[PDB]
Amino acid sequence: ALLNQVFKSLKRAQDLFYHDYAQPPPMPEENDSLIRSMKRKHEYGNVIKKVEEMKVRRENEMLALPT
Amino acid sequence: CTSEIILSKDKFTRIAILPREEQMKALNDEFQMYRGWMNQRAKRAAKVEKKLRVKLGGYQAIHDKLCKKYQEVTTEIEMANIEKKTFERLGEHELKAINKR
Amino acid sequence: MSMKLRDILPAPVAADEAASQIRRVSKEPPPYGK
Amino acid sequence: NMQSVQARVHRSPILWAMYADYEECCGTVESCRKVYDKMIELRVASPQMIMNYAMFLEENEYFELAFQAYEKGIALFKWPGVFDIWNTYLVKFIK
Amino acid sequence: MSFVCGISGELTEDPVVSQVSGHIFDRRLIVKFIAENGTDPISHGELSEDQLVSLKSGGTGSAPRNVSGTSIPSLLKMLQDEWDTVMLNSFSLRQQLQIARQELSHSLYQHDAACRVISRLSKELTAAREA
Amino acid sequence: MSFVCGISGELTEDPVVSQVSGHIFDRRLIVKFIAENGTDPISHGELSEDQLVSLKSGGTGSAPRNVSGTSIPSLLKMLQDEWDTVMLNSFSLRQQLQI
Amino acid sequence: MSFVCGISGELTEDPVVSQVSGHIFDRRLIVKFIAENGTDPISHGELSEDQLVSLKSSGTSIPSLLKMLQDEWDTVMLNSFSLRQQLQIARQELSHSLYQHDAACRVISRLSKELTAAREA
Amino acid sequence: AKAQNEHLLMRQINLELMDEYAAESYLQRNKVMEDLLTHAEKELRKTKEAVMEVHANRKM
Amino acid sequence: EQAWQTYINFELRYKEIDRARSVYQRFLHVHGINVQNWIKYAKFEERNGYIGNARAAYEKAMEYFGEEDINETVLVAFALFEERQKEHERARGIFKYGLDNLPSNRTEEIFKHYTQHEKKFGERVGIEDVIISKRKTQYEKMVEENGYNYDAWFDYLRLLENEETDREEVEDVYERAIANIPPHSEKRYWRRYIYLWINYALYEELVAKDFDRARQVYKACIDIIPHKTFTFAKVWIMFAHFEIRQLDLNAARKIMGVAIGKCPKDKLFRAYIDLELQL
Ligand SMILES: O=P(O)(O)O[C@H]1[C@H](OP(=O)(O)O)[C@@H](OP(=O)(O)O)[C@H](OP(=O)(O)O)[C@@H](OP(=O)(O)O)[C@H]1OP(=O)(O)O
Repeated sequence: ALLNQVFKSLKRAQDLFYHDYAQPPPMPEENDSLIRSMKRKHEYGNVIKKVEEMKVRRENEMLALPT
Repeated sequence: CTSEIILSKDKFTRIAILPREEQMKALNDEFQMYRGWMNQRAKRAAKVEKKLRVKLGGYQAIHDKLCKKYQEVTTEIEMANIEKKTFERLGEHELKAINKR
Repeated sequence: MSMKLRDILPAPVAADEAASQIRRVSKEPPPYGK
Repeated sequence: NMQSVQARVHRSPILWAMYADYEECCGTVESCRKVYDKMIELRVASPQMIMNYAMFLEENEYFELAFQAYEKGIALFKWPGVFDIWNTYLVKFIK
Repeated sequence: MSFVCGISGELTEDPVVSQVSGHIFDRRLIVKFIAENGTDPISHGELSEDQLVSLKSGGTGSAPRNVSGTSIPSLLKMLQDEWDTVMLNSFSLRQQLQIARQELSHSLYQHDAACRVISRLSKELTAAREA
Repeated sequence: MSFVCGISGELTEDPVVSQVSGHIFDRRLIVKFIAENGTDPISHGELSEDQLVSLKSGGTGSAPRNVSGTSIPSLLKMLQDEWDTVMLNSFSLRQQLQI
Repeated sequence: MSFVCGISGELTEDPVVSQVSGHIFDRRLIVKFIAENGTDPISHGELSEDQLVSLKSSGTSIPSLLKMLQDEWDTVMLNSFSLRQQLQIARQELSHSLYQHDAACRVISRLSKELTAAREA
Repeated sequence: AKAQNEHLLMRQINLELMDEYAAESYLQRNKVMEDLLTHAEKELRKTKEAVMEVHANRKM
Repeated sequence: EQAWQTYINFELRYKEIDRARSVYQRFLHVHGINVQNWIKYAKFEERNGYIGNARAAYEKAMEYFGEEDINETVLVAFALFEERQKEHERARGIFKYGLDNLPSNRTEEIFKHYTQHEKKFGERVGIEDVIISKRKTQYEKMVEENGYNYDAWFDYLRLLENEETDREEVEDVYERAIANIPPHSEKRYWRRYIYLWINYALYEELVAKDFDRARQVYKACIDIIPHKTFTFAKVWIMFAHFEIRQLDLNAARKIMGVAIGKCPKDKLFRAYIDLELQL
């Protein structure tokens, strides 16, 4: 059965990384960023109005609009 | 294997072969490890929360004040719109009373 | 009309103060009664 | 306040020429280029200084940089003054 | 009135909807737009005077607007947005685990590499002595 | 374009308007009202599910989180406390109608 | 009928199929997947929101439903954590395996060079 | 203990995003709330005048 | 125009410069259809040192004129301003962006500034790219003016061969060049045009190494020469020797045989005899 080879391979890998066992499992940067990107799209989508407020500071006190 | 392998006696071990009291020690320390990671996160989360509470509290206190004002105003509008409709209907009845008197 | 030159090219060097640029007595009577 | 004596002082063609000569003596190439390139930016360089600059890069054998040193000189001046830069630029390229 | 016209960008006092529209129009805007254009400002459907209906507020029974920010719909909404994020995160984690687990299963040469070393060293131990 | 439902008083992502009133509704709520009563909820005119015009402009975006709402269990706590107020408000209305 | 989403592995109220793979998804997840990744989640081909084809289609107590949400949310997060834990274990096993491979290449290189000495003794 | 570690992890991501955008969106919320209140006060003033007109019409 | 410029200049004599800026912004609202008012405004911001305003002024000018009717004199002015700043990455970007939407007509201005720009900073890869691509469009202008300009085609084909341009593009350029058959049908005019075919056969034989396609170049060549009025013995000779390099004497003899049969000419006899002597 595969279990024996799996056990011996896992045990050696764990033993080689023994000093890291106390560290929590990481979150990959790809996974962390894709959570944040979805949150910025679906929850904080009101940032469209932030750049409109920035736009208003450009439209007031500055140059001509298109013609 | 991920259920079966837990450290004991400063080595990785099969959980099922250990003495019962050694299983208690192993599982206790495994529990305390995860609770340590929680505590490390919770203290950081509380730290950022405490900053947000004082950073945002002024905006929230403004919104809380506006809610109290808005509830007062809309209940006044409600009663005023009631009063308009009764006095209008009463004004019709008084007009008939003029003709009768 | 939205992006092209403003968003494509890269950024210049600074967010400083020229890059910030954004368009950069009498007497009074004493009071009533008193 | 921008007192005129120090405020003018960096327009120093005698002194920029003396500074450039010391960088040829002691600077090594990459610092010497920065000094001449700044002298162009200031518009302090004479056409003789553009040709001196190119001859420095040519004597180092940064020949391609010499051609742009002429080119940048040609952007700096206008006729008649460019004429000696064009003469040297076009013959040096041609060889 | 709190509705802002989608064309003029200013607040209405005469809001109008039509069946081919979707953005709000003013009555005093759309009737001249029908006269010059005859055409829907946004969808370019054909406009006619029977399509327009005008909005009203403050009728009997109309619920008071909840201003407190929290609500059951918005909490269920954001809990749903949490769940969508966590499943798409878990999917990309599960995908990466499958890829890593797959190639390490294929890379299990350790027992067969060892036999080749044994075969090599036992050759060496004879080659070291036939000289 | 920010809109709110005349039935619930909450924001709506899908505003709709009856042909027989000027009032605006959240689609799933008014359809359930029509499904029971067949009538406009405010003008009491006869109303059918095809007499609706869709205010298909961009709906109201999400409210910001409260600082306590940044965690899933505290959202569940917040959802429970919200629900108790909604239930007791509904109970207060039927008391007030009797009074 | 019960339909299972290929992304979540759970029942869906709004089953959708993608023509680029023939796998069944929840409309809301796949649109969010397209809106982030632009690809089919299973076949990795280009996919877009117009390509989805729609498939055809009581309560208990509010504290009870809220307690189901609590217990269910802890299950979903337990899954998310154990994936991260198993992923790092997979990466640790993999790096060990590559280390065994590279060390074996050093041995096989070393021994194969030493085996040349017997031809020049 | 495994489940709580993720709730805290998602809390951290939410708080860090909240620290970027809450200060604006709360200001955006308050601006809309001020618009509602001034519109409501406009309605209050309008109806109070209408109520007083009915008294005047009756008195007249 | 002159009224606004005099009001601006008035405020500049006081050194009011932010009030002078207000006049420009109103001036651009009424007049801003004219590009020069935007460029003069941006130059006013640049020279005072407001340079964030100057970037904004050009970028808003481009947004004002639009995406399609690109006012590229703005775009060059914008590019050269950024070149003056030493933003040079931006300056390439503006020039390079312009080249795409502008490509035929207006690029003639872009390329002269863009090539000066690269003449410093381009030096290995950027200079040779812009000059060759400038030259390429410059020869295409000559071909649009007169496809009968054989010297422009020869100089064009020289550029593309030294480029080591992709084969299918060089074939399209040779076949465009070749279609310009002289209108006079007298040999004095064909003497330059005939090497426009020979160069094509040399390219197909030596560079493309597609010998079965060099047959077709010669057959197409000989099917175009007005043989009953005159011949190029060079063509018949080169076509004959080509088949000898294919070891096909039977084809080579047929070529020289129909050469003498259509137009018995001394240069043909000498070449055919010298061939049979070598054989
Ligand atoms: O007709 P021929 O007496 O045999 O003269 C030929 C012939 O000259 P024609 O123009 O009179 O025909 C060749 O001219 P083409 O037919 O090839 O145009 C010419 O070739 P060039 O035009 O390339 O000079 C060649 O001269 P050469 O062998 O030096 O190329 C020359 O031969 P002769 O030297 O025997 O006069």
